[PDB]
Amino acid sequence: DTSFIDTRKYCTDGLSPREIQKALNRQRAYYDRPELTISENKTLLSQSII
Amino acid sequence: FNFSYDIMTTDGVTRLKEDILIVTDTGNDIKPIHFYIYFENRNDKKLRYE
Amino acid sequence: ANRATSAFLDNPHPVGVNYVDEGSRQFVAVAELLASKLIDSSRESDESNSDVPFVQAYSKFADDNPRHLRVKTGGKMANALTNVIRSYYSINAPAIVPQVEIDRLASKATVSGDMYNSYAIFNSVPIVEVLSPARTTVSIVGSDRADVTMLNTGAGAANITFNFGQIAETVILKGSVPFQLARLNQPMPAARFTYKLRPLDGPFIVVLPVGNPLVISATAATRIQVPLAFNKALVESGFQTAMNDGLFDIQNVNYYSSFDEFIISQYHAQDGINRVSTCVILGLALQAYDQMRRALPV
Amino acid sequence: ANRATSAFLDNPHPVGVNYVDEGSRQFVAVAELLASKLIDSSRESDESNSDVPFVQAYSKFADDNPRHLRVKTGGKMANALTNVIRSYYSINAPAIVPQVEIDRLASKATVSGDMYNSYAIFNSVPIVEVLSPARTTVSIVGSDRADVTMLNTGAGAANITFNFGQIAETVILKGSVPFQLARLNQPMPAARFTYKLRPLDGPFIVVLPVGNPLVISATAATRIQVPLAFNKALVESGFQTAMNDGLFDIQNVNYYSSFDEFIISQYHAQDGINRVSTCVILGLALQAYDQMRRALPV
Amino acid sequence: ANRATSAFLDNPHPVGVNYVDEGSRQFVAVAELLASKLIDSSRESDESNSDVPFVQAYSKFADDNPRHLRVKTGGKMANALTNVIRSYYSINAPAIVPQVEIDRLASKATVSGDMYNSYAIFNSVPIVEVLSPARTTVSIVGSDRADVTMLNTGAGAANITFNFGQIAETVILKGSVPFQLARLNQPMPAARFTYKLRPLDGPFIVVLPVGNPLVISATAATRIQVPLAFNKALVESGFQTAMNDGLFDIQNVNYYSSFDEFIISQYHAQDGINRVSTCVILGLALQAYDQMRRALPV
Amino acid sequence: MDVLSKGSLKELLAHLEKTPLEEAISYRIGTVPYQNVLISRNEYYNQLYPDTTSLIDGVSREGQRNVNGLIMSIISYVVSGSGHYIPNIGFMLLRRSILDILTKHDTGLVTNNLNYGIIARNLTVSKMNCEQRKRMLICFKLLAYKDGNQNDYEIYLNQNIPLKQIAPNFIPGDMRTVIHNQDQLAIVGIPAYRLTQSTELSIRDDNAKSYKLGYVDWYNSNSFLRERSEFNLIRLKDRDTKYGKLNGW
Repeated sequence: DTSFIDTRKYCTDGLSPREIQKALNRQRAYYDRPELTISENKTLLSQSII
Repeated sequence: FNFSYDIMTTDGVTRLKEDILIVTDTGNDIKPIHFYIYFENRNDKKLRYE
Repeated sequence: ANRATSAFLDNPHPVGVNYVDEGSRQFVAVAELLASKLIDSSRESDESNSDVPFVQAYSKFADDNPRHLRVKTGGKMANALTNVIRSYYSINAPAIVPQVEIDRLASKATVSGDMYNSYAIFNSVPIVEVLSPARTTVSIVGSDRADVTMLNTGAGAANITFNFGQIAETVILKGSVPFQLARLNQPMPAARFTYKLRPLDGPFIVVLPVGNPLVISATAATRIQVPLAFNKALVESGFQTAMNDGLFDIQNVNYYSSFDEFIISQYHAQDGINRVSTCVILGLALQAYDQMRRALPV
Repeated sequence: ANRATSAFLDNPHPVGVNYVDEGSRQFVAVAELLASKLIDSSRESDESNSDVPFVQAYSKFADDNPRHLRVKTGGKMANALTNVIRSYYSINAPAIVPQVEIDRLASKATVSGDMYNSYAIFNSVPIVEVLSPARTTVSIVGSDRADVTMLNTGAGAANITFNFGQIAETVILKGSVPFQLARLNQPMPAARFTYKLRPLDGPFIVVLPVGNPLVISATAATRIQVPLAFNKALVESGFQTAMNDGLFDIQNVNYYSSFDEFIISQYHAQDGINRVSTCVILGLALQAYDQMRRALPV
Repeated sequence: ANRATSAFLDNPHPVGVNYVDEGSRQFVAVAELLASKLIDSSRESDESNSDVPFVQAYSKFADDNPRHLRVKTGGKMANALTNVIRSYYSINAPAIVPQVEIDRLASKATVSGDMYNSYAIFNSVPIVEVLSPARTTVSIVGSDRADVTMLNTGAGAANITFNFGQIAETVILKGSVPFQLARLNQPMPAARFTYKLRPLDGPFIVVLPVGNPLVISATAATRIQVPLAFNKALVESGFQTAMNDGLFDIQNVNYYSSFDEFIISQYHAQDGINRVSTCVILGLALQAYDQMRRALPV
Repeated sequence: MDVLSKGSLKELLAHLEKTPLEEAISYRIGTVPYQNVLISRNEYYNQLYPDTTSLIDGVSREGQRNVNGLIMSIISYVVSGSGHYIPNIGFMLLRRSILDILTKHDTGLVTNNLNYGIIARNLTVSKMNCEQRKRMLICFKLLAYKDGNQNDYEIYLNQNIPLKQIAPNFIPGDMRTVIHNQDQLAIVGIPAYRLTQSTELSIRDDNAKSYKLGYVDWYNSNSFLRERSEFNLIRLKDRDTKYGKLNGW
C-alpha cells in the first residue's frame, strides 16, 4: 500500500476484496445507508495478505 | 510537509496555487503547497476586499 | 431485641454527579468500543506476523503513532477515561477533564450512548434487618450467598423477622434442616427445606425451635437496566483493577468486594434510583478500563 | 499462641521443569489456536449441509483425515498436549514427548509464544497465619471468600494478628459487627464494618471483645502476568476436566479445588516467582485441553 | 524507647509544580541534546584548530552567531534553563519564563520528551527509624554508606528494630562482628557477617550483646525510571554547580549533599510518586546545565 | 578425538558399537585423581597457578580396580577423550564393544549395584558442561535399561533439576527414537568463532582446547574421511546408510 504505516503484503490471488467492496456499497445504496468508511474500507481491502 | 513559494515584487492577493485537501475512499490527503506572496500597500482598498 | 444487617449495605457513599450527560455517556461507549478493538487487533496481529493491525487500532485509540522508544500509555483517551472513573465513584473527586476534550473523543465512533436498552441480573443478597428477641443470637455472613446462623438458648420457640427490602425480585431460602416460614398474620405451613419469596410481599417470620442451631442460605436476583455492550465478566475484572490501581482511593468512601455489591448497596439507599443510573455508566467505563489495560499493561 | 492457616496454602508441590523453553511455549500457543478453530469449524459444519470445514480443521489438527467408523481423538497433537499437561503439574511426572514432535507441531500455525503481554486477576485469599492468644478460638473456612470465626472466652479483650502475605495487592475485610483493626504499633481507629488493606503494610491487629462471636469475611485480588489469549472461564473448566481424566494422578502431590487456588499456592512458595511462570503455561495448555476435548470427546 | 533516623530523610520540602507538562518536558530534553553537541563541538574545535564546529553549535543554542567583543552567555536558552531549574527545586520559587518562550525553544530540535524509557540505580540508604530500648545508645552516620553504632550497657541482651522503608529494593548489612538479625516475630538465626534483605519484608530485629560495640554498615540500591539520556555522573556535577551558583537558595528548603540523597528523600515523603517525576526532569535539566556551563564559562 | 566429534545420538551409539573397551582403558600410569596442585601458565602469570586434578581431564589417571572404576573410565572416555589405568581386566571383557558392556548381560559384568549419584559426584558433574552432562546421562540410561533400573533413573533425574531439563529422550531398545533425536552432543568441531593457538588456565580447559585444535588438523588430514568426495571408496559394510540399525534395536 501507499501508506507509510502499512508494511503488509497484499495478495492478488483469489476473489478481489475490491469486488466485495463494490458489491457491499451497492447493497448500502439500496438501503440508503452511508457508504463504507475509510476505516471499514481499509479493513476489507487488507483481508487478503501474504 | 514540502512547501514552495514565489515572492512577487508587485502587489496582489497572496494565495495558494492549489486547493488544500483531496479526499479519497482510502483516506484524506493534503495537496502540494505553493505560495504566491506579494508585497502589501495598506491603503489599496481593491486588494483588501479580494 | 437485636438487629443484624448485611455489612455491605451499611452507609453507601454518594456517587459523582458529573459526566452523566448525553455527550459524556457517548464518550464512555466510544471508549468501550475502541478498547475492544485494541484486544482483537492484538490477537489479529499475532496470527498475521505483522504489527500493523495493532498500530492502526492504537492510533485510533490514542491519537498518536506508536514509537519503539516511547511508552504506550494509551494517549489522551486513557487519561480521560481514568479521570471520569474517579469522578463517578465519589462526589468529592474533582472533575478534571474538560468538556471540549470529551466531545472530541466522542467523535471517533458513532455509538448511540443509550444505557437502558438491555438488562443484567445481580446476585447480591440484601438483608436490610433481622429482628431477633432476647436469648437468641443471629449472625449474617456473605454477600453473594448469605448464611444466617440463629441459635435459641431459651426454653420456648422464638420468632425471627426477616426484611429483604423492596428492590430484589426473588429470594430463595434454603435451610440446613427443615423450618417454618410465613408472612405477617399468616398461618405457619409444614416445615420444609426451600422457600421462594417475593421481597415486596412483606416481612417474614421464621419459627426457631430450641436445640441445634439453624442456618438459612439466601440467594437473590435483581434486574438492572444496562447497555447492550455490558459484560459482567469484564466489569468485575475492571473493578478489581481500578481498586488496585488506586482510582477509588479517596477520603470518606466505602469499599466493596465486587461491583455487584456496590450497585446493590447504592440501589437500596435513598434516592437510589438516580444513583444506579450513574453506577451503570461507571460499570461500562470499568469495562473499557479492563480491556484497555490488558492490551496495554503499565 | 495458637496458629491457624488456610488449607490450600499448605505445602505446594514442585512443578515440572520441562517444556518451558520458547519452542515449547510456541507449541502450547499453537494448540490453543488450533483448538479454537476446531470448535468454530464444528459449529459452522453443524449449521450447514457440508462437512468440509470440519474435515479441513481436523486434518490440520490431527494430521489425518477423519473416518466414519473411527473415533476422532485428535491424533498426535492430542497425545502431545495430554502428556505435556502431565509434566507441568509435578516434577515426578516423566517427560515423554520428544522435542522434535513439539517443534513440528509448533510449525502448524504462526503465533508468538509470549506469556507476559497481559495480566489476570485471581481471587484466592492468602491467609498465611492467624495468631491468637489463649482462651480464644479461631477457625478459617473458604478460599475464594475466607470466613474467620473468632470467640473470646477470656476475662479481657484479645489482640489477633492477621498475616495476608506480601503477594496479594488488595484485601477487603468485612465483619458481621463493627470491629477495630490497625497495623502493628499503631493507634486503633474507630469501629467500622469494612477495611481496605494492602498486605504489604504489615501484620494487622484485630481487637476482639468478649461479648459475641465476630466473623470476618476476606476477599483478595492478585495480579499475575498471563498471555493475552488467557480466558479464566476456559482454564477452570479445563482444570476440572484434567483432574477427572486422571492427568493429575501422580505420587506425592497436592490437589486443589480450582486453578485459582493452585496458582496462588505456588506463588507463595519460596521460589514462587519461578513457579508461576510454569503454572501460566499450564493454564494455557488447560485452556487448549478444554476446547479440544469438548469438540472431540473420548 | 529512643528513636534515631537518617538526617537526609527529614522533612523533604515540596518541589515545584510548574514546567512539568508535555511541552516543557520537550524543552528540557531539547536543551540536553543541544548542550551535549555544544560540549562536543568545543572539544573538536580545540584539536582541529578550526572554530566552525563550535560556531554552528553556538548558533543553534543561542540563536545568535558568536562575536569576538561580546560574551558567550548562551542566549535565551541559557537564561530559560537557569530559571526553570529554580522553579523545580521549590514550590515557592516564581515561574518567570512564559509558556510561549518554552514552546519556541522546544521547536529547535525534535526529541521525545519521554522520561520513563530507562532506569538508574541510586545508592542512598533509607534508614527511616531505628528503635532502641533504655540503656542502649544508637548513632547513625552517613547516607551513601550508613554506619549504625550500637552500645548496650544493660544487664541483658537488647533488641533493636530497623525500618528501611518499602521503596528500596535491596539492602545489604555488614557488621564489624557476626550478629543476629531476623524479621519481626520470627526465630533468630545463627550469627553471621552479612545479611541481604528486602526492605518490604518488614521491620527487622537485631540482637545486641552486652559489652562490646557493634557497628552495622548498610548499603542500598533503588531503581527509578529515567530517560535514556540520563547520566548520573553529569547530573551530580550539575547539582553541585547549581548549588554553588546559588539558584537553589530559597527560604524554607532543605539542602542535600548529592542528587542521590535529594531524590530518595522526595521518594520517601508523602505523595512521593508525584514528587519523583519532577525530580527526574530536574536531573535532566541539571545535566544540560553542567554541559553548557563547562563549554561556556561565565 | 573421534568420540568427541560425534554430534548426534545416532553417531555416538554407532561409534560405541564399533569401538572395543580397550580404547576406553589407558595403559599410562597417570596420577592420583583428586589433588591440589600448582601448574605453570607462563602466558598469563609468573607465579604457579593452583588447580585441582580430576577424572574428567584429558590426561590418564590411576583408577580403582573395581567395576566402579571401569564404568567411570568409560564415561571419562566419552566426555573427556581419555580413560584411566585399570590393568589386567582380561581378554574376554576388553574385546567387547563399549555398547555391549553398557547394554548387554552376556558380557559377564554385573553393574546393578552402581549408584548414579556417587558416580556423578566422583566424575565432578558440577564441572561438566552441557554437552558433557548429556553424554554422561546417555551412559546412565543404557546402564539402567540393562539392569531393569528404569524407575531408579527417573527418580535420580527428579532429584537433580538441571539434569532433568537436558536429559536426552530415547528408549534404549528402540531405534526409531535414536533417529528422531536432534540433541547436539559434539564437544569438538569446526569453530565458527576465532580459534587461536593460545593456552588456557585450567587443566580441563587447556586439555579441551588441545583436542579442538587437534580436530581441526585431523579434519584437514589425510586420515579424515570425506563422505562428499569419497563415498564410493568406503566399504559397503561400514558405508553410511539411512536404514542403519544397531543390533537388537
